[PDB]
Amino acid sequence: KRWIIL
Amino acid sequence: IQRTPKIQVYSRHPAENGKSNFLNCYVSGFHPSDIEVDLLKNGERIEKVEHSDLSFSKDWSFYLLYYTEFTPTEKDEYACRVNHVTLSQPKIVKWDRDM
Amino acid sequence: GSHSMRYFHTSVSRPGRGEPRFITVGYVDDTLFVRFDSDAASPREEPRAPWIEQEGPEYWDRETQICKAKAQTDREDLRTLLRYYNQSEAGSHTLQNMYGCDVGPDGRLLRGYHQDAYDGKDYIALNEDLSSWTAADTAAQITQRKWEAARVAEQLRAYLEGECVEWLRRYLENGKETLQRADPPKTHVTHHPISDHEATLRCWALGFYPAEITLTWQRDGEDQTQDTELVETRPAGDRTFQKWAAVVVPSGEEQRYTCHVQHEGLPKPLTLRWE
Repeated sequence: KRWIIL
Repeated sequence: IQRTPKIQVYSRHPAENGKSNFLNCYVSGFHPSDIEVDLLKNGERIEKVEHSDLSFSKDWSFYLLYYTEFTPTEKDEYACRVNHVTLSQPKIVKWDRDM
Repeated sequence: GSHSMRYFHTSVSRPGRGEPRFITVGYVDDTLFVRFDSDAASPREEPRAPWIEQEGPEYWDRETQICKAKAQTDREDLRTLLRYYNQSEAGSHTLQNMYGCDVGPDGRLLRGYHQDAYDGKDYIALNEDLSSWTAADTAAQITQRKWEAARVAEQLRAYLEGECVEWLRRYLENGKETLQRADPPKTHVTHHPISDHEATLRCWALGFYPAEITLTWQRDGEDQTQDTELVETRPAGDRTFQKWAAVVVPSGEEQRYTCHVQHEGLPKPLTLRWE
């Protein structure tokens, strides 16, 4: 699963 | 920065005349990403060519794999034609079954 | 042994042609498992390995949303880097992103990764403590100030230490058959006569996994690094890798040369001679 910036 | 691609044209499995195989052209360590790659049969651009998804190494240099299903024969000659911005003219790498 | 998860991202602006091209891939060890291309008609994150296909719709829905989201941030970021470097709109530029985690045999996090490159050079990288940044220039230092204020490092540290490692261990388990298993290289030595007086010896390692391997030629137990043609490890096209090492030798002196092969799949290092 990926990370996404805020 | 700009780097010139390294080129390898090989077969997935050992060359067997008259047996179905895969012709691979591995282009690596180049920058920028824009590159033109062609497979050639007897000097003719191979028509059904697939490629890997764009990826890069630790040094941000890109690598791609262009492949096609081909049946090696003794007479037929195969090569890979790569065009990059770091190249004054499209580089051609002939296929050697021993490499 | 140790395993790794990596996500690779590349955005390239296309002045005149249109909006920037976005391509991303996911790797578990040396196994590609996901991909996204903005060139698609109705782009979605798609499975490139069998064990990732198990995941449900909400997974592929969330992933595709993230990939689309990243592409848009890359547009915003590309424009920003133009103003930072006072570059022209006429020129095409590349933005490259990688983040991942490495785990040990115990499934514990060794280190976490997050790096960005602009036009092929390092821009800003997250340090190993997951609480500091390394900036390449004054432009990256401008970004460093913003990201510190926005706590991006704390964002990443939470993900790297947690959700990264968990899901990696899940993927590792789900595809344990292929992922954990290491394929030893099929090895042989070939002979290629250059002239009447000289011949070429090529040492082959075929169909091995992962890519990590070592091929060396030795002359009378002595190392021949200077006079060894060592090609880069290449993908066979079926998630396996190929590599060869070649030496030129005088005719009749093949017995002097030995090829040494060290791979993970092998119980012990191999020593080969032309037969």
